[PDB]
Amino acid sequence: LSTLEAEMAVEKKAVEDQRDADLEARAQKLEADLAELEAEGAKSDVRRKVRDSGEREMRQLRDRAQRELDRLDEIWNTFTKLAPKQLIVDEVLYREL
Repeated sequence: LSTLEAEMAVEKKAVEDQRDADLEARAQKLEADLAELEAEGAKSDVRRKVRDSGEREMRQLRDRAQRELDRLDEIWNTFTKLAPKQLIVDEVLYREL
């Protein structure tokens, strides 16, 4: 259980490090783009719709990262509490187990 939890935590961290690194890159991109939006006189609405579209693409990035964190926690929980007669219906979870 020790080495397994250790390897699981490191993996779950590698996923978090990625999410953070990726989300800062997309934000810096939006800053560089909103800079060009004010460089050339742009309608206040046009400037904000680019932010809305940018804010929404960020939520997608964090959500997709959250889904993998939950799937990983589902694997570890299922395995530690694992007991005979338990029923597994995922089959993609089962394959990973």
